Amino acid sequence: AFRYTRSQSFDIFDINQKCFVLESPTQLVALHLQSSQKVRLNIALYRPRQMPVALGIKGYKLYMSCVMSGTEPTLQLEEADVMRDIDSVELTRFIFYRLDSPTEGTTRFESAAFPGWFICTSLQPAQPVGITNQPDQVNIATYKLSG
Repeated sequence: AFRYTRSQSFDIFDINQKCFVLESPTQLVALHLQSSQKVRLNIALYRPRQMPVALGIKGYKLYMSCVMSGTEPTLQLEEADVMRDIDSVELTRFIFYRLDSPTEGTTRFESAAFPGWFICTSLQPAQPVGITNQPDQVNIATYKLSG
């Protein structure tokens, strides 16, 4: 279903200017800086065999994925090597559609495994990054990326 093309590194902030920080090897949180380091994203751009992407945490050998946990969709970080082919339902956990609103320069990320579910941060600082089916509704699911 998807075939790797290339990766590009981006800075990322949510629209309330929180950045991502890798709090622990399995925990990404969003906070306001100034202290510690912001995460950059290594965005792997794919082609169906829409902007399907994988979101790598630059320098830490981790990729974001969406999986069922219990009975709830859950965003988590997994150790994964760069993936050339995403050719199963299972592997689709790593794919997100990058949805750019070009004129405003903002971006949302929608899970391919869990359509309708969007990468989101809390309105409060120092919470985990998660996913929601109510994007931008008592959460922030809109970001600004810069190369």
